[PDB]
Amino acid sequence: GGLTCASAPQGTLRILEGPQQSLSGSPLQPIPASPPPQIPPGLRPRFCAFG
Amino acid sequence: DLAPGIADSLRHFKVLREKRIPPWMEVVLIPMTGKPSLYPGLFLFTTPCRLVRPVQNLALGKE
Repeated sequence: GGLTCASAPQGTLRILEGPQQSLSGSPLQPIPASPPPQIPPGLRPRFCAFG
Repeated sequence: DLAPGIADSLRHFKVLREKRIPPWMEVVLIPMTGKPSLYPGLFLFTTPCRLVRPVQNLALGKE
C-alpha cells in the first residue's frame, strides 16, 4: 500500500447512450392543409323580383 | 461533434415526454460559426414566466 505514482494513460474510453434513429429520417408527416372554401351545392335564386 | 445529437435527443425526449423532461423546455443550441455571431453554447431553460408556443415537430409528427 505504498501508493506510488503510475505512468501516464494511453487513451480514453467514453461510454454514453446513443439515440435511436430508426424512427426519424422517415418522410415528414405535416399537418394536412385545410381545404379552400368551396361553393355549397344547391344554391338557387330564392329572390324573385316583385311584380 | 456530439452537441446536435444531444439537442435532438432532448427535443425528442421533450416532445415524447419520456425522461421527465418538461414539455416547456427550451433546448437552444447556438452554433459555433467562427464569426462574430451570438455566444455559442447549449442552453436549456425550464423556468417559468417564459413565453412558449405550439408548433408541430414534423420529424415526430407531434406538437
